[PDB]
Amino acid sequence: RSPDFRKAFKRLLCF
Repeated sequence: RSPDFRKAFKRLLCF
């Protein structure tokens, strides 16, 4: 899977 990518999208969203 790609959890990290989703997290980074989550992360990116926060920024």
